[PDB]
Amino acid sequence: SFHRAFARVVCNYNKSIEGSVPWYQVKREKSPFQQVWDEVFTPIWFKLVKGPYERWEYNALVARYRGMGIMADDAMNDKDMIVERALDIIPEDIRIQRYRRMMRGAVLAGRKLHLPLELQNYDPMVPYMAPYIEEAKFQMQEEQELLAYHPWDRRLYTAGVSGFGETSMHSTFLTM
Amino acid sequence: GKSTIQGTSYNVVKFQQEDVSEVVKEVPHFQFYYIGGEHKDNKYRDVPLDIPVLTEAPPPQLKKPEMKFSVLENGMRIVSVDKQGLTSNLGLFVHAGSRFETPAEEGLSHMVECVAFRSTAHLSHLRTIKTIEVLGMNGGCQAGREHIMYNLELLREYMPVASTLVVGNVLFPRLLPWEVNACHKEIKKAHERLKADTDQYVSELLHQTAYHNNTLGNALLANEGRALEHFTGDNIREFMMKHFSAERSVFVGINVDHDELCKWLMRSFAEYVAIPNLPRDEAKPVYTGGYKLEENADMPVCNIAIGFETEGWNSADLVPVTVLQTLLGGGGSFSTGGPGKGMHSRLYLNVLNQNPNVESCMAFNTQYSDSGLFGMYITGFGQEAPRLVDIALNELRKLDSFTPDEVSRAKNTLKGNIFMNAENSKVLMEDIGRQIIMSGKVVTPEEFAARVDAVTEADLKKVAAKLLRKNPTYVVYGDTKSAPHYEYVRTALASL
Amino acid sequence: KASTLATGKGIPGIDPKLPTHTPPASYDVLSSGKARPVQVAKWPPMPGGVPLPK
Amino acid sequence: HRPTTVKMIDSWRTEPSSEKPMWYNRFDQVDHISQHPDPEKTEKYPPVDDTRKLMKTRGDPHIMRGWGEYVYCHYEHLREPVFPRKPDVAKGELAAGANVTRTDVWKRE
Amino acid sequence: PPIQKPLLPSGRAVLKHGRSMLCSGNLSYDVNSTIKAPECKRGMGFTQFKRFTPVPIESGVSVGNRGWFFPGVIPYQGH
Ligand SMILES: CCCCCCCCCCCCCCCCCC(=O)OC[C@H](COP(=O)([O-])OCC(O)COP(=O)([O-])OC[C@@H](COC(=O)CCCCCCCCCCCCCCCCC)OC(=O)CCCCCCCCCCCCCCCCC)OC(=O)CCCCCCCCCCCCCCCCC
Ligand SMILES: CCCCCCCCCCCCCCCCCC(=O)OC[C@H](COP(=O)([O-])OCC(O)COP(=O)([O-])OC[C@@H](COC(=O)CCCCCCCCCCCCCCCCC)OC(=O)CCCCCCCCCCCCCCCCC)OC(=O)CCCCCCCCCCCCCCCCC
Ligand SMILES: CCCCCCCCCCCCCCCCCC(=O)OC[C@H](COP(=O)([O-])OCC(O)COP(=O)([O-])OC[C@@H](COC(=O)CCCCCCCCCCCCCCCCC)OC(=O)CCCCCCCCCCCCCCCCC)OC(=O)CCCCCCCCCCCCCCCCC
Ligand SMILES: CCCCCCCCCCCCCCCCCC(=O)OC[C@H](COP(=O)([O-])OCC(O)COP(=O)([O-])OC[C@@H](COC(=O)CCCCCCCCCCCCCCCCC)OC(=O)CCCCCCCCCCCCCCCCC)OC(=O)CCCCCCCCCCCCCCCCC
Ligand SMILES: CCCCCCCCCCCCCCCCCC(=O)OC[C@H](COP(=O)([O-])OCC(O)COP(=O)([O-])OC[C@@H](COC(=O)CCCCCCCCCCCCCCCCC)OC(=O)CCCCCCCCCCCCCCCCC)OC(=O)CCCCCCCCCCCCCCCCC
Ligand SMILES: CCCCCCCCCCCCCCCCCC(=O)OC[C@H](COP(=O)([O-])OCC(O)COP(=O)([O-])OC[C@@H](COC(=O)CCCCCCCCCCCCCCCCC)OC(=O)CCCCCCCCCCCCCCCCC)OC(=O)CCCCCCCCCCCCCCCCC
Repeated sequence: SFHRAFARVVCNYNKSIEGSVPWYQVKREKSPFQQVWDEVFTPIWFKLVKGPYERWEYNALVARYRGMGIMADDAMNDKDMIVERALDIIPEDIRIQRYRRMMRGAVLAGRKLHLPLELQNYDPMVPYMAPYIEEAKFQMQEEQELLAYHPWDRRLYTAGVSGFGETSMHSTFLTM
Repeated sequence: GKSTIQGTSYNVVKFQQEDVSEVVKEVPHFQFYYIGGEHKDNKYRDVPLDIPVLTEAPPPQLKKPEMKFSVLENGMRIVSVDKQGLTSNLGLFVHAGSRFETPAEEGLSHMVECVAFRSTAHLSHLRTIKTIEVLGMNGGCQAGREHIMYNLELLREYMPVASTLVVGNVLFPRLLPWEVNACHKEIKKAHERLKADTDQYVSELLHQTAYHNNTLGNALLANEGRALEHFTGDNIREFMMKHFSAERSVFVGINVDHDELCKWLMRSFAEYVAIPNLPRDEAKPVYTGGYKLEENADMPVCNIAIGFETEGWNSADLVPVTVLQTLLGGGGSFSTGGPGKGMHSRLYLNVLNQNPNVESCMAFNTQYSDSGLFGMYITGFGQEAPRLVDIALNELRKLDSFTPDEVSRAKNTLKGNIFMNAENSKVLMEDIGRQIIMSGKVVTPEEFAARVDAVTEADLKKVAAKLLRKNPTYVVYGDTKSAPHYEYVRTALASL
Repeated sequence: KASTLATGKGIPGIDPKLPTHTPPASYDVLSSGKARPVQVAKWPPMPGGVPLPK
Repeated sequence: HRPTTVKMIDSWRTEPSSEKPMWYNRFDQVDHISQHPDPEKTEKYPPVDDTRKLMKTRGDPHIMRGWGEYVYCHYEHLREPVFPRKPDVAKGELAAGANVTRTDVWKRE
Repeated sequence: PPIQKPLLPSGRAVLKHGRSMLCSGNLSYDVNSTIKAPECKRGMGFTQFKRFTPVPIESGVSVGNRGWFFPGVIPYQGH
């Protein structure tokens, strides 16, 4: 049987790379060719194209946030699961101000108005969600590894759920 | 023996600095993923089980089990027995039960049990419980009145992993706010579990009434109302800093090599600091007696208990009172015991055989470090309560004298119970841990047998006389609408 | 200088205590305790970061 | 939840957040959350009258590189290594997630 | 070989609160014992089907709540 031979090859290979250091954790020296490219192309490209374009986009983004009176981390959409899991655990004082800022922004945007300049002198790029995003990613990675390492077989279209993995009832068209 | 702690001598285990690379070689080998594999047909697929297939088995190596005692430099005591079984029973006992709670700290001991095996410094909640599950281990945490126990049952080859997981509960638990809040569910489940066991539920009513609003009367379980205000990670951490310390903790292992167990426990505390030991208020229990009538609208039967204070486990009356319990014995209609199963105890002969209306009559005896309760527990139909109490009181008045045959039968049955209970490993683990926490010493089953043989009728009379002078504790549970009043019981016993 | 919020306290760059950028610092040992492996390249990197089989 | 997916993978070209944070890695640590300052009662920066006088931002415009549409954000979905880089909390770097659990930064003396 | 214990391990303490190995009676047949051998009124064998958890069954009690609902609230179409 060829599947048995293939299974042994996979087992032996994976056993031979256990404990390997990830590529990013290796101390890597650039090749003599990438160093030349960085010496010539990268400086000129930054001065003439990348630097000005990205400053132009960044400064516009800061202005847009300041006009709405929101922070950058407010702009995250909770349809993303990491954001939703992080928002479950944020403390109440952070939550209250986040909601108020987001509500004011939508009112301003909907009515085509901008925040008064008196209230615009703040840094919008303060990363207040970072501790909770990292905790949420850790929780999700543990669940991924210890509980979702195989494609599981379940009885199909039973109890309001397709049986293909989703956990909410009536959350697909074929489960109406 | 290098150190004597509370009357017992222990061998001091020195901390050693070991590189993580070296220790990793000794960790038991196991996998969580099986990515591929080498196919191999079952070689015994055609061999019936009646045909032996194993040959050249190494000769067995049998050693008489002995209990060994050791202690770490941080003060954690280690007691293990190796019966050469294939399953280990690891147990961590901490001297922090409900009795040490202040009224503002009500239920914190139970809360600690509820947050057990949650996230620690070096492991997540999910990873801890999935590791316990994948390795086939079972266990949990139970908070008592004087101690809290963490226990795991496992194949002995995985002892290094199990000991690490248990210790992490008291070494560096992360009492994260959201994890703790998820444990509020367990309080309602704990109440349901307690109330389901009628015998245990009546026992808790006894202790609350016997010791009014003090050490041994503190509720074992936290309530689900105002107590949830301080069911917080911060509050639990403050409670643990008061009571949890290496000096108040004992690690017990059954069916584990002592040197290996000591080595791995040492490696767990080598580079970390345990909770420092601080003085705490330890007040003797105050016995008040009293009564409580607890209605259960669903139950048609009446459960009655009459109890008296005993000096406790550390007294010289421990064995004579225990013999008194076996002499009176008891039983119930539910069961039909064969020979040697209490059919000739005094309660069985004088109550069950002569009163068809009595559903069950037994003698209970709870022992703690410095106090205990002894009494009779009798059940029946609600309307029978006035007669059930009279039967119980009449038996209490017969404890003035005992026949020689009854004393000998009681002594022999007690010795049989001691030896037969000991052979259960989980029982032996819990017995050792509780004894050290209560007394700092372990009395072996054989030594208890020697004491039992020395009990005379004079000792039984003396102990019974002392019990009957205490103010009775009178609990009625179930259908209480016909039970006599408390003053009736006290006047009946006032003569004694 | 950067004594008060008006003077620039807490503004990266203007405030001496706060750097303009926060790049991670280099390390010589992995968190496991293994020595960090070293790889000196002599050819340009793969187009997609594709690793070669062992 | 409805059928959903996250890009929690091991990229071949992009490092994880533990290796290279994209946010300004300077945080203040307290012993209890109540020790943090209260923003409502904390004075903010002095208001300006010209849009050209507004303060500077801490974000790095060129945090990300390579082909693709420009974007500035602080977070990604990538998986972390079981032995993540030890954060420098002494300088203010944030320690949350794997860099706390699977490291010994939390250990004091 | 025969299996003498239920497939679901108890995981609880064998001894009751305040009762030790000395004063617990005989755990083999005592009524309050958690490890007493069941009585074979109808014969030996049914312990393979038996539920050893002392708590009575509460039909329909929820264990599939992931935190999406408060107690007493009825989900409607899963949401
Ligand atoms: C770069 C590095 C170096 C590279 C080196 C590469 C090395 C590989 C190459 C060498 C391979 C050697 C293979 C040796 C085979 C050994 C054979 C042997 O001894 O048998 C033992 C061997 C295994 O026995 P076993 O140990 O019991 O294990 C059972 C399992 O089969 C065991 O299998 P399993 O459990 O492992 O499962 C996998 C299974 C099954 O694997 C698969 O089938 C893979 C499926 C993957 C999805 C494929 C989707 C479709 C893709 C199409 C792509 C098309 C692209 C076109 C491009 C065009 C433009 C360029 O694989 C096999 O069955 C093995 C196949 C062996 C070769 C024979 C079949 C090859 C294909 C022939 C197709 C011919 C097409 C002609 C078209 C003509 C057009 C005009 O026997 C077989 O099972 C082999 C036969 C399998 C069926 C093949 C079809 C037979 C058709 C019979 C027709 C009869 C007609 C009667 C008419 C009567 C009229 C009256
Ligand atoms: C020159 C000649 C050349 C000739 C060349 C010839 C070549 C022949 C090619 C033959 C076809 C090859 C197709 C290969 C696709 C590979 C994709 C891949 O990498 O998948 C990994 C990917 C895994 O992704 P992941 O991100 O790792 O995890 C996924 C989950 O997020 C989380 O994953 P999890 O594992 O945690 O979740 C658990 C759950 C995850 O479950 C799922 O992922 C299922 C997803 C939902 C599937 C149902 C979708 C709704 C229905 C759509 C169709 C509507 C209309 C149908 C009727 C129309 C009538 C007019 O897993 C299981 O339940 C495991 C067992 C699954 C099998 C159950 C068997 C009973 C149900 C039957 C349906 C499924 C059969 C297997 C899939 C077939 C793929 C073609 O798995 C899938 O893609 C799942 C299957 C979904 C696609 C179903 C498509 C059905 C066919 C539709 C018509 C297509 C026409 C277009 C052309 C077709 C030819 C190409
Ligand atoms: C170089 C050459 C290149 C050639 C290019 C062409 C290549 C060939 C293949 C092209 C087609 C690919 C098909 C992909 C199948 C994907 C299957 C799948 O995964 O589905 C679930 C999947 C949902 O993913 P999921 O949420 O992860 O799944 C988990 C849930 O369990 C999922 O469950 P769920 O419920 O959430 O989602 C299910 C979803 C799945 O459905 C869809 O989304 C649509 C899928 C099918 C597409 C349509 C196929 C049409 C082609 C066949 C017909 C050709 C005819 C030709 C005839 C020629 C004659 C001359 O919705 C439905 O099932 C709706 C069903 C509605 C049925 C209503 C029927 C009427 C009522 C009942 C009967 C009548 C009443 C009774 C009367 C009685 C009388 C008495 O579907 C999608 O997301 C994909 C939808 C399709 C998007 C567009 C695909 C584009 C393909 C790329 C190539 C395009 C090239 C340009 C074409 C230009 C054309 C002009
Ligand atoms: C006169 C004045 C002239 C001034 C000259 C000035 C020269 C300055 C210095 C130049 C030094 C160049 C070499 C330095 C090393 C390379 C750079 C480097 O490594 O940077 C780091 C950079 C990224 O580093 P990393 O981020 O650390 O790596 C992470 C990832 O693993 C890798 O990063 P990744 O994952 O991002 O991927 C890397 C890259 C992958 O790399 C590349 O793509 C490299 C491309 C090189 C192309 C060169 C050949 C083409 C030009 C030929 C010119 C002929 C002139 C004829 C003149 C005749 C006169 C009579 O992929 C991308 O960036 C994605 C690109 C996506 C857009 C693609 C758009 C394609 C559109 C095509 C449309 C066509 C439609 C019509 C159909 C046409 C059919 C034909 O590394 C790479 O890009 C890796 C690949 C490097 C390949 C180098 C190939 C050099 C080829 C030399 C050929 C010489 C032939 C001589 C012939 C005989 C002479 C007599
Ligand atoms: C005689 C002729 C014969 C011809 C025979 C041809 C036979 C061909 C057989 C092909 C068989 C089918 C292959 C399908 C593979 C499907 C894989 C898949 O779906 O994976 C999803 C899978 C999902 O992964 P995930 O974990 O869910 O997500 C990964 C994360 O997003 C993040 O992952 P990460 O962070 O780890 O990054 C991994 C990295 C890994 O990336 C790679 O390794 C891929 C590198 C591809 C480089 C291609 C450069 C081509 C340059 C040509 C230069 C010509 C020079 C001529 C010089 C002339 C001198 C005279 O990926 C990326 O960096 C981003 C990938 C973006 C992919 C975009 C896909 C677009 C496809 C359509 C493009 C073309 C349509 C427009 C133009 C049409 C008209 C022209 O994606 C991956 O794992 C990455 C795979 C990406 C594969 C892209 C391959 C593109 C190949 C283009 C070929 C162009 C040929 C031009 C020839 C010109 C000659 C003159
Ligand atoms: C007879 C003897 C003869 C002997 C002859 C011998 C000849 C020997 C020849 C040998 C040649 C060897 C050469 C080797 C070169 C190696 C290169 C290399 O390794 O590159 C690696 C490099 C990857 O390394 P990396 O580190 O990722 O590189 C950095 C990235 O490039 C990007 O990363 P970054 O961080 O640097 O970039 C930041 C980001 C951000 O980039 C930017 O900021 C760019 C701007 C983005 C704009 C987006 C909108 C797009 C539309 C633009 C226009 C709208 C306005 C835009 C401005 C705003 C205005 C309000 O950049 C991008 O995303 C780049 C996108 C570029 C397109 C966007 C538009 C750029 C122009 C905009 C102009 C605007 C002007 C406004 C003026 C207004 C004044 C008032 O890969 C490439 O660059 C490869 C590209 C693909 C090449 C494919 C070649 C295929 C050729 C096939 C045919 C050949 C036929 C030959 C036949 C010959 C017969 C004889």
